[PDB]
Amino acid sequence: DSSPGIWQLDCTHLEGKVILVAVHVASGYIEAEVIPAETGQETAYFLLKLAGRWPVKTVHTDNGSNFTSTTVKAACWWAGIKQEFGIPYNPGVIESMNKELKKIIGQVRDQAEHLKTAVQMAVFIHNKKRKGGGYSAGERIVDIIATD
Ligand SMILES: O=C(O)c1sccc1-n1cccc1
Ligand SMILES: O=C(O)c1sccc1-n1cccc1
Repeated sequence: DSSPGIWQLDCTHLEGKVILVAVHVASGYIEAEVIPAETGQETAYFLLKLAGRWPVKTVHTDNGSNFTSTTVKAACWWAGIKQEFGIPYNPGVIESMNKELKKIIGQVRDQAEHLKTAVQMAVFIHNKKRKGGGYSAGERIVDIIATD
């Protein structure tokens, strides 16, 4: 829950659509997108995209069955990603950040036609505008990774 290579991926639902949320656990930085279907294929695609942008070493999820997809495992394999086992399940920080992201989405929803755009507005607010040495999550992730 503190190595700089750990990301957590989960799905949540809004307006009948699926939002995939990835959290960089050490910093609190978020990546999220609306995806057309809650599937292993979309999970795998997202992992490939994420790993090309950030150094992804291990991945966790609050729904372990997500990672039983052979397409997910192939994306893993190709990108050199392993599964994270040092984070126990809380039947939660990451769950709460997901709930906070949904709150931000609601606050900006009427400023965009499509949910996908509101989600990106909320990610921007979460990573860049929120501050909590009073840096943003975007500042924290780059500092953590650069130091590593
Ligand atoms: O998409 C699939 O066909 C399979 S099969 C085993 C797990 C998954 N999955 C679905 C959502 C996230 C992962
Ligand atoms: O208003 C919209 O629905 C779209 S669609 C693509 C970008 C935007 N947007 C949102 C804020 C500023 C621009």
